[PDB]
Amino acid sequence: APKAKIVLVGSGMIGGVMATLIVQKNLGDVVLFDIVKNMPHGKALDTSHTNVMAYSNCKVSGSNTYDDLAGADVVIVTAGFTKAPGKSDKEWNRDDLLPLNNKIMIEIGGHIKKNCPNAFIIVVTNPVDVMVQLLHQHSGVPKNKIIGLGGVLDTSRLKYYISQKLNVCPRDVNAHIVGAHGNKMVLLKRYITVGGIPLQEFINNKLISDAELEAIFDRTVNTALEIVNLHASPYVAPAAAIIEMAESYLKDLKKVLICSTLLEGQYGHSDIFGGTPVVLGANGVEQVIELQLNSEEKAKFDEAIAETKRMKALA
Amino acid sequence: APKAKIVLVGSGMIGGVMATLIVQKNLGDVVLFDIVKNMPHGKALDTSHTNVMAYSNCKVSGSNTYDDLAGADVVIVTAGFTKAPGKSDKEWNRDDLLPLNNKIMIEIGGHIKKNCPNAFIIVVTNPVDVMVQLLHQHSGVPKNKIIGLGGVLDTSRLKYYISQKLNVCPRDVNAHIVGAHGNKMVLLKRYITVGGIPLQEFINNKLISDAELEAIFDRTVNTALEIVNLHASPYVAPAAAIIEMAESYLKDLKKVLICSTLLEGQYGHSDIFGGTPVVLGANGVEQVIELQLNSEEKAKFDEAIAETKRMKALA
Amino acid sequence: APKAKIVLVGSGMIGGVMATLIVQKNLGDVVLFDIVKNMPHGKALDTSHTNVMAYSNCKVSGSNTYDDLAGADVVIVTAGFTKAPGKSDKEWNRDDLLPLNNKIMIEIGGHIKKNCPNAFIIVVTNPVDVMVQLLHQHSGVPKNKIIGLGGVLDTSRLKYYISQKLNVCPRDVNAHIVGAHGNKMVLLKRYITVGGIPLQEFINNKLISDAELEAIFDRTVNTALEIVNLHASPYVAPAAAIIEMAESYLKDLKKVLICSTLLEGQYGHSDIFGGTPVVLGANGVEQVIELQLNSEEKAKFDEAIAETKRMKALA
Amino acid sequence: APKAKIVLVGSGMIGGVMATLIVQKNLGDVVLFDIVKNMPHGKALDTSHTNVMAYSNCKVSGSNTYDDLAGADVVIVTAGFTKAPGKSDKEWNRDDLLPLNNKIMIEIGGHIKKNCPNAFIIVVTNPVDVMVQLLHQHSGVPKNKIIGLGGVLDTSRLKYYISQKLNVCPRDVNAHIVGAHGNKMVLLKRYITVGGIPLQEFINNKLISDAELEAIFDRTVNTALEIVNLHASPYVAPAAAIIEMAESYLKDLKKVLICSTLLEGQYGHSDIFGGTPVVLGANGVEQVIELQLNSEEKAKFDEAIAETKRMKALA
Ligand SMILES: NC(=O)C1=CN([C@@H]2O[C@H](COP(=O)(O)OP(=O)(O)OC[C@H]3O[C@@H](n4cnc5c(N)ncnc54)[C@H](O)[C@@H]3O)[C@@H](O)[C@H]2O)C=CC1
Ligand SMILES: NC(=O)C1=CN([C@@H]2O[C@H](COP(=O)(O)OP(=O)(O)OC[C@H]3O[C@@H](n4cnc5c(N)ncnc54)[C@H](O)[C@@H]3O)[C@@H](O)[C@H]2O)C=CC1
Ligand SMILES: NC(=O)C1=CN([C@@H]2O[C@H](COP(=O)(O)OP(=O)(O)OC[C@H]3O[C@@H](n4cnc5c(N)ncnc54)[C@H](O)[C@@H]3O)[C@@H](O)[C@H]2O)C=CC1
Ligand SMILES: NC(=O)C1=CN([C@@H]2O[C@H](COP(=O)(O)OP(=O)(O)OC[C@H]3O[C@@H](n4cnc5c(N)ncnc54)[C@H](O)[C@@H]3O)[C@@H](O)[C@H]2O)C=CC1
Ligand SMILES: O=C(O)c1conc1O
Ligand SMILES: O=C(O)c1conc1O
Ligand SMILES: O=C(O)c1conc1O
Ligand SMILES: O=C(O)c1conc1O
Repeated sequence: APKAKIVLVGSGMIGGVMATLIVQKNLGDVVLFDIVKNMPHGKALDTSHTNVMAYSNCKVSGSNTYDDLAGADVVIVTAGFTKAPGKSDKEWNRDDLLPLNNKIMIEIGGHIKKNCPNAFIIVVTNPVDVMVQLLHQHSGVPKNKIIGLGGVLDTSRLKYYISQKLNVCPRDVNAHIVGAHGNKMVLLKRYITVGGIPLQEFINNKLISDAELEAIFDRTVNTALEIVNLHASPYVAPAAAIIEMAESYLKDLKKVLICSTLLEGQYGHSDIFGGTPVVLGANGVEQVIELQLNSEEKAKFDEAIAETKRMKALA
Repeated sequence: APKAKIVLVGSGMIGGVMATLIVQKNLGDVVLFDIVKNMPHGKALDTSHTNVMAYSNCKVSGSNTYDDLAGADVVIVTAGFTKAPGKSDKEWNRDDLLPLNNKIMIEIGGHIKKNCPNAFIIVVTNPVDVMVQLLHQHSGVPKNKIIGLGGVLDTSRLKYYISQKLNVCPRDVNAHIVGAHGNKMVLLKRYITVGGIPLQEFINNKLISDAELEAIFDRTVNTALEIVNLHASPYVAPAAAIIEMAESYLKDLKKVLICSTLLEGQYGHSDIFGGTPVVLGANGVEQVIELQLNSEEKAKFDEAIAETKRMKALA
Repeated sequence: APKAKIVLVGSGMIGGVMATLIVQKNLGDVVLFDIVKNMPHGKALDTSHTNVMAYSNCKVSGSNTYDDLAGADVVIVTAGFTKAPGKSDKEWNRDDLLPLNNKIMIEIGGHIKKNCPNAFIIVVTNPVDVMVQLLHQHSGVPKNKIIGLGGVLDTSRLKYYISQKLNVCPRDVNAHIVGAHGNKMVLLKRYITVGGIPLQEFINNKLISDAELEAIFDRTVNTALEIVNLHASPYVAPAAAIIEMAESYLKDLKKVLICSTLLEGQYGHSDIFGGTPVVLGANGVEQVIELQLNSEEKAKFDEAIAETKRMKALA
Repeated sequence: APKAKIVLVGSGMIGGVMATLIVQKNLGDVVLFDIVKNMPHGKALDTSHTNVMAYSNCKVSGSNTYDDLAGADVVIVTAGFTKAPGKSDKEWNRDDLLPLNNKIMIEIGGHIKKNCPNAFIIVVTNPVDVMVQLLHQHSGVPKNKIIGLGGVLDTSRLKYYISQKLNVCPRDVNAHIVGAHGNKMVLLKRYITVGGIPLQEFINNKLISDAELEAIFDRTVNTALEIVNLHASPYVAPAAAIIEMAESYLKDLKKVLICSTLLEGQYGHSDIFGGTPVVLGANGVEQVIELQLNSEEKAKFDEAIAETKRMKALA
């Protein structure tokens, strides 16, 4: 009334799961855009039939034309590469995707500016904290209308691994990972809760040890690598994390979700994007929340921002 | 496969909303039992038609016969009175319901013992922390198979009021109220979080003040009174809280939910029921969680248990 | 984005269930309006707390002021009486509600015209086929923006009773009841299907007999009477039927649902409202579907319209 | 209570979407089994993290060991090949998959018989009407405990294409395709309804023509080919169709769904599996529904069964 229009700029693995979940949730009409001929039309057709099983009514259409961005309410950008040519799975690193994806953001930004300047934008392409700011600058959208994927996905892993050890519902574990999405991500032990209760209480009771937590932290940071080596660059959880973000915006839920956003003095940083809890609703990024970090935690945050800055320079 | 059987012992205001929500969620077959002739059959019939609108397949039937408890998987007890004869709305107090509801629990316990000794039991009738233990003793069920409603409902109010002030999604506020359901309920300021973040951070930032919180605490304790005076003994939120508990059991969610349970040394107390976080799954009460309270917080907990003990003596 | 505003003009039994279901489905902000002081504020408060259990974010507020209609996207009218003073339960008839509810529609129509002329309106108050046209004329809204409750509720009963006999999922039975909501409702045996298959096939196979169907038809027509005598004027299924209608409009589902709508030559009738399948989406009543009735079926339809005309004259 | 165990025998494209949808719906614990080393463990890990976003609690684990079938409640078989080596996309035919998949069913049947003889089985591998009977014979399960995918998927396409032309909710179109899943599938024009109304009424009103329907029928039969040529052997709708079937069994919905089942005289056929409407609930295939086909329709059904028989002979 009237349905939102959601344009998926990139119709690969993450794009396909996102289209599926949108139909399941009846969130809006979908366009699967890509540079590859024919493929998005085929995925769209397959996905469109699920409206019957789902009791939904969302159109799903394919596109090879940039001007189909016209009228978009939400734009989700996964366009680019997942690995660098020559690299083995063992040496997979998000940093190596910098030279491959830079110009793709510039091109997409020009089309957004021309076709849908009032859309809400979610950037996924890696390295995400660099790419999101590049797209912000080239699309011209307000700072409250663009974010990057990172923390919702990283914390889903940390939350899940802890919930399995303690035998509680996964969503009952809450946790914060900040700064950047990548190997310098900052995992904040002090801000973990289980059922709203400080995790330290469960450590005091010998229900989970400090050593067990250290191993879970290392597993969290290396999850994408672990999967890439067993199967492929992950796509199912990434997709689910992006849809939780888009849903909060579309339905005005005002959920607190950790995403990459423009910093204007928080943590001592300006003129750069970084991961922090934000509130997402009808007005986009409605609130940027600054965690009251200690000096040891701030020092790790600074390390993460330094890495985004280094790659920003090379783009 | 095969559907669970859920017997609502009491088919009044809370019973009706529970039957409605069960059909909405397709949770199982429902029996609305009551001593009043004809009424439960009428409510059951009305409710049964919603299977069509809901795409569900749950039977809903009325009953005036105790032996329909046979085969029950979950039994939810709301039977009793909501106010004491002679009392004005202004002097409404849960304690005054003690003489009115005592024998009703004994009678129901004998029927459970005979008809469905392996069922999971949820007690609602007031004063709840007294009635639940009375039913435990007369039904003979194991301590992991019976709980009382309190904390899920009380914290929903505290969580909601804070979420409105801060403009975030209601379920993003987490909070703990313990000891007993009633005027001595213990509201734990130290264990409030917003998006997993300590509420004290939002107080430090002047987003919510200490004085505003004190007013919200008083409102929480007096909510039932506030509504009773405007309309009636509350029924919609109570119903929703009970169904969240029953759902966690039926689907093995393992949610951490604050409920009245048998204490065996936690907080220094034994041989009595009191409100504390528990884990609810396929095996019933799978874990009893003891909050590591300070001495000031323990002193308030002791006051709440003393009140349950006082009424236990008068029953 | 931004949430719809849904004003419930009337906060009694049906109003309360509607507010509950809206929060469960996260459909929009709710206003419970009524002439009774204090009561809607109490129901609103109780209902608002369920946002926590439901993972929703819908405001629920009470009102005793007509100008709170300002900005409404959907208006649902249940205001009026459910029984006539002096009548016994046994002699309960919707026709007797004509003198009691006539002026209430005129008053509400003037407030809609002034405050929210672009809202979508659903009328429930009895006798519904008369009241809906009265409100259409006094509110000034376009014919595609107002409908009355009838067929979704009446067919839910017929569909349910047949599904129980044949042991299939309730929503798998489809059926049509047309003309008017009341004792002259027209039940169309020829248009019943089970799993998309003509019901006559199941009759040929002795899975259900013609005599069994006649008894089910009589039960359908007399359901409200059956419940009224056991309990009260029904409210849970009515509420669920209204929300299915409002949901189809809000989410642009384009469901085919039988409702009371302005006839402009269909079935040979003009200048009156009557029950027929319609398509509900973003544009309101998007299509009015005319069943290709035979002469025997048309004769019954004519009887139903004659009754609406008779009462229209007495209003 | 306790959760169902669902073993996906085959962890390729359809297996991955099924695991995702199971977690979304909280249907049960999942095992992704496959002969490929490492891959199912990687997909399982990725998928497991979505429990957080979904508010679910389903384990998802990978397997390369047949004995992990032990304790299975539902077994879903997609193991095999999707295309024949040497064939171009243009000459893709399900019949060519007969020599490639025959022994795989025999092997899996022996493991089911040994490990989970009381499980409910859904067969997907092509040619499906042949493979399902082969697995029935080698697994030893009762005829009410095994079915094949076909009609739910084929009719989703027909239902969807018609709903787009008429502009109504997709699930409001009902339709029957029977006999076999493949190029001889039987599309029954006489059994199409829209909102429970005979499609012929919409043809009489010039809302859709006979010629338009012929083109939609041809598109339905050739959909898999259309997609295969644009992208790949379809996987998203197939997955959704299988989960609707498994869900009806697990939750005792008793939905009428068209599937491949053992015929014992229906349509004049015995000792073979073929597509027809069935009722799926707690007891498996609870009812086999025989459509009262005319002689022209029966002649097409006979053509479809002849093809299954021909390939059965070559296996
Ligand atoms: N930020 C995060 O937490 C995560 C980020 N990522 C990143 O997301 C991206 C997508 O991953 P997948 O979907 O698995 O990759 P994928 O390779 O399956 O899909 C990417 C698609 O982009 C298309 N493409 C290239 N240029 C385009 C253009 N100009 N316009 C539209 N489409 C274009 C390609 O043809 C391809 O279909 C990668 O860069 C990955 O590193 C992935 C997971 C998580
Ligand atoms: N524990 C908690 O957080 C809360 C507890 N309560 C308590 O729940 C109870 C129910 O409240 P409502 O449903 O609003 O009251 P209600 O008065 O509308 O319904 C109670 C029903 O119990 C029936 N009943 C009496 N004896 C019975 C018996 N032997 N077997 C079966 N039914 C019997 C009555 O006829 C009546 O229909 C009250 O005691 C209330 O104080 C209410 C809200 C919250
Ligand atoms: N069309 C249908 O298929 C059905 C129609 N109905 C009709 O719906 C109506 C409502 O039924 P219930 O909710 O059970 O009745 P109810 O009596 O519980 O509630 C009606 C409310 O309207 C209020 N009211 C009176 N004048 C008003 C005004 N000017 N503005 C706002 N509120 C006003 C009353 O104070 C009362 O709270 C009845 O007329 C009933 O006959 C009921 C069921 C089905
Ligand atoms: N019945 C129907 O309506 C439809 C049937 N189909 C059929 O479903 C099958 C699966 O299709 P997709 O998932 O797209 O194919 P896919 O090729 O992506 O996956 C099949 C998987 O089976 C595995 N496999 C081989 N032998 C196995 C064994 N002994 N045990 C366990 N796994 C084994 C392979 O390694 C592969 O991962 C195909 O035969 C296809 O033709 C596909 C769609 C619809
Ligand atoms: O973290 C992940 O899962 C990722 C997969 O591809 N790029 C990533 O960053
Ligand atoms: O807290 C409430 O809402 C209650 C209503 O009736 N008894 C109660 O305890
Ligand atoms: O049909 C029903 O259920 C009704 C209840 O109150 N008025 C009605 O028409
Ligand atoms: O019908 C389809 O979609 C199919 C895909 O792979 N085999 C099939 O039969």
